[PDB]
Amino acid sequence: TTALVCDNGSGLVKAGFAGDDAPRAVFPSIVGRPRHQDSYVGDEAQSKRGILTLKYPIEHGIITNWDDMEKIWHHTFYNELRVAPEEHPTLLTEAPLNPKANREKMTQIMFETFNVPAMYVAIQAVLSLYASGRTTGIVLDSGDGVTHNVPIYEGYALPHAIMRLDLAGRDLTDYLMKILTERGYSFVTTAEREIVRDIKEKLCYVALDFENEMATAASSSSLEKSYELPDGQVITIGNERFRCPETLFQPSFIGMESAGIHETTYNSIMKCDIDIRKDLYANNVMSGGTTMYPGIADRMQKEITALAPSTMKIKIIAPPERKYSVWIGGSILASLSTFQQMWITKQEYDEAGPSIVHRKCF
Amino acid sequence: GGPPPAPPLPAAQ
Amino acid sequence: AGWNAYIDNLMADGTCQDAAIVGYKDSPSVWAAVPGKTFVNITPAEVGVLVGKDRSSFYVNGLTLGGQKCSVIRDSLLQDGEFSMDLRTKSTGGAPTFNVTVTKTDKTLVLLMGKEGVHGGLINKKCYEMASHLRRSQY
Ligand SMILES: Nc1ncnc2c1ncn2[C@@H]1O[C@H](COP(=O)(O)OP(=O)(O)OP(=O)(O)O)[C@@H](O)[C@H]1O
Ligand SMILES: [Ca+2]
Repeated sequence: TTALVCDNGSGLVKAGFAGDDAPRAVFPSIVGRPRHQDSYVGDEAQSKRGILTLKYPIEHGIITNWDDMEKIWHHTFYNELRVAPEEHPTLLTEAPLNPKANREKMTQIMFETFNVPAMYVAIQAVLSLYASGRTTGIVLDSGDGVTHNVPIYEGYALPHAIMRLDLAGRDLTDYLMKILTERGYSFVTTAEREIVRDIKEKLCYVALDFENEMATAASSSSLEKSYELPDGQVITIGNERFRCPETLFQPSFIGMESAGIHETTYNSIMKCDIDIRKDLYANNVMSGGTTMYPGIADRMQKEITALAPSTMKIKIIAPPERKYSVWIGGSILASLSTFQQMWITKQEYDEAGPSIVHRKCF
Repeated sequence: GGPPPAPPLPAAQ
Repeated sequence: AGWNAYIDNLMADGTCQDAAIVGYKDSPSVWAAVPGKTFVNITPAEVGVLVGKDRSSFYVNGLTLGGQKCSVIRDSLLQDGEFSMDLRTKSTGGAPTFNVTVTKTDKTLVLLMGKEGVHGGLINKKCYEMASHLRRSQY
């Protein structure tokens, strides 16, 4: 039949069928339960948020609430895709460096609760690399809850070399709220946060040279944009437009001690085999919603060029469809003849138990 | 000197 | 019994091109291996790398198994419950490359190399099952 592909993110679930060119269902990874003494998922939970307590079962790409995660999976199969999971081999995705115990539990739930006939867990960044038609390269994957640099050799992620930055789209929304508030606007509430996320996604950009852009912003109004709020009134956004995603390059902006995404790209490459470094620099692929800022590829190109040896060939690949590259790469990978050997079958789970995922999925 | 004796193989399935 | 039967067993299903059982205590040696391939030529030095104290240097620029260059993908060789290292060979000028697993028992290393296109998970799973068997037998 048709394999399923389910990419569970911190902010958004992307689900659908292997062989399709896009996920059929994309919806918030939220589960709501009544505020007072059953449950809603996704768009309905958001719509009914006034009478629910909303929780995000995935935090920084890692599943942390197993009861609510099972509600997400049940909703995805039965309500969004309208399939019986016992009928479909199921490809799931996981964060880079997802703990052993977690991937075991994922495996156990799929076989024991959902009775899938087969399943596989792939690293999200690895699927984005497949989406770009490559099996060797280094991926920067940046979503709503977490950012990673993941170097990959012949479709195998290299965990010793993986870098994590615990800031991504949600942090950037909050920071933009903070700095617009410093400016004099009031954005504090949940509904106001949603507006700011919209301002972020429509008007922000990554400056080529941050310090110069700050000097420019200060010297004329060519960089200002106006934004019309739901109520109707129109507001002005200035250096905030590029100061917000600058946080990716300078985590000190939100008081994090971590190096920026360009620096961690370099450090990741430098943890890998001397023999594959040239291939990594020539195959940098951007993935995830938070890599959608205008100017980010140019800035990465500039920053990596400065870090690398002076004659290194450097290429940054930033696909237009990169909000969904992880899902798309799962659809591509599950459609390959080479993948049919990779499924963990129910027979293999029966013989080995949940730790089969450590043998089979890497 | 040489390898020790080999133990019996797994059950044939 | 003897150790050659282990090679017969490992190679039976056609998914591997090479297989070896190597004693790693004292003076390491191959106990059995596919004739005329790669693992049959593993050296005591290469064994020492696999099992040694340093779990970082083989990331600067890989390691060798019977002269064959490999990159380390996962290293859990000294970790309870896993006892495995996964590797992928490195080749010059797009010649094919292959996945390898090494698992560690009380007295041996079991090594397996897949044929072209065989996924590292099949190799890992086979190598792990044979290591588990050997450990149950105090080997
Ligand atoms: N055009 C855009 N510019 C900036 N950010 C965007 C854009 N489009 C989406 N985003 C952000 O991308 C994020 C979601 O992307 P994505 O689906 O990749 O994350 P996820 O998978 O939910 O999370 P994670 O991978 O971190 O667990 C949101 O924070 C959203 O605000
Ligand atoms: Ca994601």
